[PDB]
Amino acid sequence: ISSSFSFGGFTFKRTSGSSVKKEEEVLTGNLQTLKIRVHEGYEEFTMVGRRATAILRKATRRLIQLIVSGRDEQSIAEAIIVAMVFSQEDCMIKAVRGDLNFGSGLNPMHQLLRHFQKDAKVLFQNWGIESIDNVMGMIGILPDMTPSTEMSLRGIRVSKM
Ligand SMILES: CN1CN([C@@H]2O[C@H](COP(=O)(O)OP(=O)(O)OP(=O)(O)O)[C@@H](O)[C@H]2O)c2nc(N)[nH]c(=O)c21
Repeated sequence: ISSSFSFGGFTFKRTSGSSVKKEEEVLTGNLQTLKIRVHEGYEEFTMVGRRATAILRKATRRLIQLIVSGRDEQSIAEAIIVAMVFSQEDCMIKAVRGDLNFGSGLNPMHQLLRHFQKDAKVLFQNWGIESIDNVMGMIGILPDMTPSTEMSLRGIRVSKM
């Protein structure tokens, strides 16, 4: 199991928890079957990139929290997309529209990744929103990337730092 690695342009370091991997079949929003290696366990990570940084808390196919800071709207969105994919949420697999086609060297995680970096509107619209507590140093972010002190994309918060 890996504890430091790169994915989606970010450097990940596990800061607590553990996991195991299990091959599973999942069904996209277009009813295409993918085989992915699902991580089971609660883990926390730092994600660091050129234009954004985050703390990610995740469990088995579940994003628990993402606290993200970044240079601008597009950079923050890029980090959110990678976190959503990395979480392996079925919500995210079901947000695929059309087929995921072959590319040499691209495993299904990177197929998903490629798909949503092209256009994340369906992912953002179908992920879920939640009411948020007013917690110091954080704010919500809505599907359309606007700030909110009242609501947010589920599990997602934006920090200054
Ligand atoms: C969802 N992931 C993915 N991941 C690790 O992220 C790494 C990068 O994912 P990737 O590029 O799909 O993997 P790669 O090295 O190409 O192969 P593979 O995904 O099959 O391991 C892999 O080592 C993978 O096991 C994880 N590592 C931990 N600890 N916890 C996790 O939840 C996850």
